[PDB]
Amino acid sequence: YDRGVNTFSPEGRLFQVEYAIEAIKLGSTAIGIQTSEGVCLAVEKRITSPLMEPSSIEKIVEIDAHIGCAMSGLIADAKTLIDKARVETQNHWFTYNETMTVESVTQAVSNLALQFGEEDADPGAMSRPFGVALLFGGVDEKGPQLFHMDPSGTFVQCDARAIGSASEGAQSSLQEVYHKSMTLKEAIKSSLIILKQVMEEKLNATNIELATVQPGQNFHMFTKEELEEVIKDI
Amino acid sequence: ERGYSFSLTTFSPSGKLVQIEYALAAVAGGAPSVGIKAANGVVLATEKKQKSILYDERSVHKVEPITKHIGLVYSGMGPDYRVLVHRARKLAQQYYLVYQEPIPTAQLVQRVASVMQEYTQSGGVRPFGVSLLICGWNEGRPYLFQSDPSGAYFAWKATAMGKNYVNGKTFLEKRYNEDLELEDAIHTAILTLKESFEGQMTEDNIEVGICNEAGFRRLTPTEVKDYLAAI
Amino acid sequence: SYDRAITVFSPDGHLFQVEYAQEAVKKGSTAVGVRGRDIVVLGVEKKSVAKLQDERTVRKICALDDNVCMAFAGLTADARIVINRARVECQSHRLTVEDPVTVEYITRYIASLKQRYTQSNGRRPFGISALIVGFDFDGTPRLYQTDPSGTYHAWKANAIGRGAKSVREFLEKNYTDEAIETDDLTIKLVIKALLEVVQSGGKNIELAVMRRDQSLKILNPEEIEKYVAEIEKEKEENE
Amino acid sequence: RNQYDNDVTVWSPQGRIHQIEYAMEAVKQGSATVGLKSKTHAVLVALKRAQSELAAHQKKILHVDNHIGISIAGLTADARLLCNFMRQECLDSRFVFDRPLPVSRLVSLIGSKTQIPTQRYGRRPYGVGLLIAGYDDMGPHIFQTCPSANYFDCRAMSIGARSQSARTYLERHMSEFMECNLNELVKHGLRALRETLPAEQDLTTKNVSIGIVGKDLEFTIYDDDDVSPFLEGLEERPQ
Amino acid sequence: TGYDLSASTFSPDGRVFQVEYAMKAVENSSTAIGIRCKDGVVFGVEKLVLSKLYEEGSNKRLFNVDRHVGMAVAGLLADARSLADIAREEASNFRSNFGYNIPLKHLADRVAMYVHAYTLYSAVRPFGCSFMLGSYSVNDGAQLYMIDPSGVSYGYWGCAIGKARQAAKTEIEKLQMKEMTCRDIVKEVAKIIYIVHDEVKDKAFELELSWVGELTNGRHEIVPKDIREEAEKYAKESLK
Amino acid sequence: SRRYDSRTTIFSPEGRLYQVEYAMEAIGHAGTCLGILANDGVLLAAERRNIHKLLDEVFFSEKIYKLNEDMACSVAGITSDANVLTNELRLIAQRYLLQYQEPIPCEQLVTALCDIKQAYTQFGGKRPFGVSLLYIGWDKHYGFQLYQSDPSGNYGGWKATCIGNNSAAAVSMLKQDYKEGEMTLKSALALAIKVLNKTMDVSKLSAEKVEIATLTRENGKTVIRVLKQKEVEQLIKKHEEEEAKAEREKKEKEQK
Amino acid sequence: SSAGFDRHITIFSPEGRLYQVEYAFKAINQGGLTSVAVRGKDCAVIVTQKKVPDKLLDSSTVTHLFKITENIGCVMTGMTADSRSQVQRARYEAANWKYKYGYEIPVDMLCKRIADISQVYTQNAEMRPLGCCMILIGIDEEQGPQVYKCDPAGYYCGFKATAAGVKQTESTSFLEKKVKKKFDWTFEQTVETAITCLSTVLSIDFKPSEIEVGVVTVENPKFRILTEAEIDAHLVALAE
Amino acid sequence: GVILYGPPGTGKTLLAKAVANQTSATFLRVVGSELIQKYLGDGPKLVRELFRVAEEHAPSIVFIDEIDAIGTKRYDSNSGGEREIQRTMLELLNQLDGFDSRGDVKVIMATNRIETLDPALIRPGRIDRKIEFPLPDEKTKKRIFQIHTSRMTLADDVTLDDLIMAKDDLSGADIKAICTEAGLMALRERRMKVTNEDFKKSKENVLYKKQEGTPEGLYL
Ligand SMILES: Nc1ncnc2c1ncn2[C@@H]1O[C@H](COP(=O)(O)OP(=O)(O)O)[C@@H](O)[C@H]1O
Repeated sequence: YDRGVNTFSPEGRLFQVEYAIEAIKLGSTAIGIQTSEGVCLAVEKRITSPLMEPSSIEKIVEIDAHIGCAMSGLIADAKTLIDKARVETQNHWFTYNETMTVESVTQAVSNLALQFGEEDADPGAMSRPFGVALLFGGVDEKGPQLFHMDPSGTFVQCDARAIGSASEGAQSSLQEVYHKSMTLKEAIKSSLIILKQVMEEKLNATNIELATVQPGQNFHMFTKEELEEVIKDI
Repeated sequence: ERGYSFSLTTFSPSGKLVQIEYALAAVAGGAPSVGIKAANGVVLATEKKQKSILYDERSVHKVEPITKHIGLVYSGMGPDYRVLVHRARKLAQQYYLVYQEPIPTAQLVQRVASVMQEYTQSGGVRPFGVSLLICGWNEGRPYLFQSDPSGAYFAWKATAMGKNYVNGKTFLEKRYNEDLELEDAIHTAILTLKESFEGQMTEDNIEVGICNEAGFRRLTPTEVKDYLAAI
Repeated sequence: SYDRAITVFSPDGHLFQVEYAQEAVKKGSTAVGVRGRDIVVLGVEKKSVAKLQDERTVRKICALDDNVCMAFAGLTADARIVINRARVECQSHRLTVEDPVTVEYITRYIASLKQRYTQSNGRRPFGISALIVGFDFDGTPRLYQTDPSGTYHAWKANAIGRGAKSVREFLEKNYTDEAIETDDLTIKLVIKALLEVVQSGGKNIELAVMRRDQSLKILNPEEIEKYVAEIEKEKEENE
Repeated sequence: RNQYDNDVTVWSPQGRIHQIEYAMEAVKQGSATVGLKSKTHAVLVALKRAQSELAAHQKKILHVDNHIGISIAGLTADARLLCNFMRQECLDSRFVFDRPLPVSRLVSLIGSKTQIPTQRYGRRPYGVGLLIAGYDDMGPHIFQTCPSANYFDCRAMSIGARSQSARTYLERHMSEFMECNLNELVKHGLRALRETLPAEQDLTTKNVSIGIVGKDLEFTIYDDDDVSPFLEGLEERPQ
Repeated sequence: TGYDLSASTFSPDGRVFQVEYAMKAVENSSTAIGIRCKDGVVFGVEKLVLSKLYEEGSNKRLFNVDRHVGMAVAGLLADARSLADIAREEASNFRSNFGYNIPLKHLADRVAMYVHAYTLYSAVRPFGCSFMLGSYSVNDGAQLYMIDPSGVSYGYWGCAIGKARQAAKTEIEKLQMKEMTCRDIVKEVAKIIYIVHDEVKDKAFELELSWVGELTNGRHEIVPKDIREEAEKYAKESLK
Repeated sequence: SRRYDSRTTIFSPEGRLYQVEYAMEAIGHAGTCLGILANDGVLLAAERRNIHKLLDEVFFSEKIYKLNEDMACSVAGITSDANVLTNELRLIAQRYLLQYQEPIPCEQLVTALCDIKQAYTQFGGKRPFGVSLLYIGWDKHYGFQLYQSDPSGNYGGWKATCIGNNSAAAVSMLKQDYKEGEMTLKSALALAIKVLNKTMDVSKLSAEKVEIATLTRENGKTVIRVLKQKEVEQLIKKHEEEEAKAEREKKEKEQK
Repeated sequence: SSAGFDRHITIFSPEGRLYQVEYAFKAINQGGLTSVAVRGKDCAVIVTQKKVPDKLLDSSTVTHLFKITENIGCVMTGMTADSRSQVQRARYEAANWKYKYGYEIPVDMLCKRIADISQVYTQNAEMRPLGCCMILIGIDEEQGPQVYKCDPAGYYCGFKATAAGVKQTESTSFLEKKVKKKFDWTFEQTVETAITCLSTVLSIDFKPSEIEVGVVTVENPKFRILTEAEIDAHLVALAE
Repeated sequence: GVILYGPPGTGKTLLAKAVANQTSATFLRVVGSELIQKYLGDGPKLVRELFRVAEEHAPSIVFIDEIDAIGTKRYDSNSGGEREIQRTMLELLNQLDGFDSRGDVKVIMATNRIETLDPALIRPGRIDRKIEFPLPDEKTKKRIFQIHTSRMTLADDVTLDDLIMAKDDLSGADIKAICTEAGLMALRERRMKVTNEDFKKSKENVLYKKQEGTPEGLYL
């Protein structure tokens, strides 16, 4: 009835990491699109009440000045991963006088993604896997790269991935409208077109937040009142 | 090693510790004992019944001293008795090292009670299964205390423990009273041990340790031999 | 040491022990809180006076610093520990960078502490859901709500405890601009929101305000009875 | 009601540990890799797989040292942990003795490493399986590791899902492996690997990777750019 | 039911079922035979392949603890390697902190206590290995010991460990090992291995032998490959 | 291993703690104690659970434990498990006196011991401390204080309390028969005797099953006194006459 | 009459008994051997039969007559591995006492240390209670010969003549009638009684190659193991 | 199927007795406490015979009061009668809708709890009308007090509005418990009809009967 945190299934996969995979679609959706001139991100805030201030809920958290992130799942669990990724980027800059590649910081944040233990030592080591999937986007040295991380620690490169509750619907709607030769405004318009029918509420300039990382502009722009330029076109 | 570190003595839904009552039932199926504090010293008596004549009676002992004026007897399990005897001896030696005075019996009783309590509460270990009876003549007045496996302690003028102890308690309440002397306390302790003993009662069967103002003395077989006659 | 997993993922996906600990919050006393443009007003309910018990040792509103106030729900035993840890962290921040503690920073600290208590092994999750109200040293005041999961959110009007849904539905359409235009109207709105529970008036409400840039002042029940009296007098005309 | 198969400490009445067999079921769910050798070369060819239509293919071959190159099938975090152990051991060997590490004592080290978690309490077996190619002083070697920590000194073998066709091909084309050059050996490796695939699609130069070590050749990994010289000159699938 | 889960749980009959299940896992392996003589100790292990899964010398079951100590294992593998490194560590520690070579009785006793230290607690599981320990010295003669996973070590003039053990000890009992030398007892060991092995069910058998003795002047080494090892031809001559 | 664990940390399916309540039920019987204050002087009244005739009584101590120059504590529940708590709070008080060189206030000592009691229910996997005790004391800031405590670490100030046996009727009679700020230390003793006559089922209780300890204040001394059996007898008698006095109102009125 | 985990871990039953030591006693008589110790006026003797069911097994390493110290001897019953672990622990504690306190450790203090070690095994609930027995013999100045028997439950006691193993009840029933008439208990009388106890309990009339006799005495305190010649002499002197 | 759930004492079965007077066909009441048997086999036989009698008679209605006592969960599967209850409910699950569903038989089920129920019962096809029973705070409590005090006297000094004014946590079983006991003081003292203090001490004692010893000094 009750088994340990490290237990293999009779069919052989696992018995706790697949439950963390099952907790992914209880969160909000997040779409990241990589294009040859920049990496665009978008997310759903999923407001509940008008009394809640909408600017408090953040999903797009920057790690380095050239690297973004996007969440799906339990935000409090992913805060530790984002803080650790910030620590690794600053340590690698301090010890090597150059910026991290986004693959290296994804590897550094995925090394400790599967480290739960009961027999293990330390001052309270993780007892359960983190229940988040993270999207990273950046322009390190080969240009625009987008990466996806899942609770099993597997990281892969994706051209245009969507995670969350309606991940399969947004993926199947992302299959047809995509090509390698497109631009950033077309990418933002297509991602907003996909996010139109996914959400159960009505879209405005306060229910979503988007962020674009380019080789030219250092951080990511498009806060409020800049979203209204592309919302009224949709 | 393993290192359990989880406490397996938990509260019942009725609001009690079941393991403490089970240990007390283990005590109640033990060897009988009696302890009488009467106006000059304390007398402790018990029963050593061997299963065969091939045993050596003088090898093991049950009235085990602790200091020059503190004695101890028990009712319960034998293996769980030498451990707390050794712990009480070491603790009394630590007290004598610190304060340079023979240890008063009351403080010994509280510290062995605290040892029993932390064995009940701590992780991975079972509670003790032995009720103690600690005697001693400190600062003039004799003292007789009893500590149960719950880790508490009481104070008795005259008490009994082990198998068939409620009728021994009624015997001590009826036959004895507030003021006796030492010798007739030995007599009535021998009688209340004889109320549940076998057909014979020699020095090889019963073992009596007395205390007084001249120090704790475990009785020789000769003294118990002439005491057991016509008594 | 008791290294053993307590918080374990359920087969159907959601975490179990955190949503076990939400019911402790939901079985506690109610506490509401609003902010305005000059004053903030937070008020607990169900004081449960017993006529022979001291009222100063049963308090639910505390001062983490001169500009931060907090009202919890649920069981108070974990709440006192979280209060003391927050005070230690606030004073340690003041021994660092000399500015006083921002209200958002202490909510982030409390949420991170609660998360690290839920994540690690051999530790029961906390059973409180705090309400952190205060005005920082740059202007606009704000209030936040935490959770045993550790998800803080900034609000403008919130309520916790046994009956939080009714007060939230009452505040769904009451927070107008003229209700927060003055100071006495905010306290009247707090009293009208707490009147949806308790339903005695002037004896189960322990509302406290922060005036402006000033330390907290727990309201004497005489002026609380005056506020309840004028709130009752303003609700007489219906035709 | 099942019993005996929830931890590595408990044996079975039949006398086996079912968790180790479950780790074998885990390691046979990865993609098929083939490793083989000649008298002067050691080549492992691995088949990448696609998790989605537009997502990139996960790489399999990754270099450990100047002469040891490992493949992978199974998990990924434990793969990175074991690969970090190989890297650290090779660095310590080149730092202390200033010589290349032989592959046999390296896999003995990894067997002694992986046998520790399958004897204690609460430690899972490592759910990975490695194909290790290396050119030490006496011949090239291709080795295979199992989650039971039974390493086998194989000569030409395949691992992963649907590897029995590759094993039968390597059995029926075994003897002419040492007398041939590298170019024919690589084509033999791809002919062994293509039997894993169903007879509809082929090796489309974006789901395959080839790693070669040799006597004077550095351990090189080719994926999607230098693969195309090896795909040309291949016969079509007999169907 | 429930007494067979942990090692620190006694059965109603007084048994410990975990070491019994360890012995059940032990007897599923292949046969390993060791014969003591007047001048040395010969080992013999019937290695099993499946199709290849091996080269010549792969999945070796003849280990080497020290210069004079030989070790032949039979049971669940990768615990044999752990016990081999354990016995190597005891031999190296004895050489470092006592000067001379480790006697076989002391080493077998030490490894037997290390095996017995695992069938006491509930955290660890008992081993699934039952090896042999043979050596030859001038001042101590030739010795052979056998250790079971329960942790019992006995001396033996000849023993067999594995699946076909009860069908192999009788063939050891046929010969008189107190008088023969090494050069005929190697072919007797090969004949015993060829008799005790069934070819209908496996058909993928291969011998490996060993040597301690005065022929290998007090050192452990494998019989010289293509030179000798024609005892397989002799056993094929003794097919009936 | 793991199946042998008793699981003394997890909540229950209704969401309320499931092990502390059994300790509170254990406190709910086996003992009776109360405390009263409304002016100078604060009293503690306790009931002897064991009144066997072979007890020496020369131990000069009871459930009433002295711990400081200006405090007292009375325990309830498991007697074995209260020595640890009393020694711990005595150590806390002496550590405060070593540090700040002033006697410890009541609030800090009660909160420190309540944090220590809460630490076992928060984590550690051990059984909770099955003791609920009651403090009386004097302070510079607030004068005479009475404090209750629970095994869960909850605490609170009080003026008339309840810690022992069946006493909801005692709580009701403490509500009904209490005065505010007029309790000199001669009517509070009579109130305690009147309450303890009704909580215990033994009618016409003697000075063997009742213990009264008062904390008063001299000119800078804070005298903690345990009342001897010579005065407790006539203190009981002064209430024993009051029942016969109160029954005379229904005797001289029914005459027509 | 259990309480869920009454069978498995060392805890108290509702009847007051703790069951793990009672299930561990069956490990003493599971082994199938019987050992008798007899103390006389100036000697103490140990008799134990040994079983050698196979001719290839070495007959010089079967013996349970272990030597603790040069004047302190012991014998075992039960599981052999726990017996050897207790042997090594007793040797270590005797050497530690001889290093610490300057003089030779008495037999009763060694038995007390062994019993105190075994008590922690039944105190905690994480170790197997180590089901093997203990019989120690020695000589102590101004006390004569001493014989002691420890227990897996940690109960040690002195004895005059006692046996452990499988046939304890019948051997003690015969031995009580033998000791009840206190006759001249010399050396030949003690070895004759110790041999005839097993001879009358088992009724086998054993050959001298299957009986091990250990001796300690006041004429020389050194522990001696009797070889087959003196066993031959005593057995032909026993037969009238 | 109609299922009625709520807090323990609200309207549960009561309402079920009130609907069994306006009905036209016959009404069969069974209790879940009766639906255990010490003999292994009479469990599912009694359930089968219950529905066979009800089907052949008329368009009857079967009311299984306290059905949550048996069909709560199946995850235990430990030997004894605690798994026999799982076996005696599986026949009820099969006979409700498992093959050729019976015409003109209407079932109605009363529970105390929701979450500890088998989800194969919870699915549609067997019960559809999930009915919630909340506790009325003051409005119908006037009418409950109007009904319960209708067939008795009432004086001018006793009025029931202030007794429930500050309290919003009662139930309809307790109100009848108040009104039956408030008439019991007047009969036992041989006093007048109703006094106001009759209602005052009835509220305090019924509170003692409803909330006596719950260990909540720590508010969760
Ligand atoms: N609204 C009401 N009107 C009249 N009586 C009521 C009302 N609500 C509850 N009661 C009384 O409460 C009792 C409990 O009803 P019910 O909840 O069906 O029983 P149970 O609590 O045993 O399941 C009934 O006897 C009924 O008389």
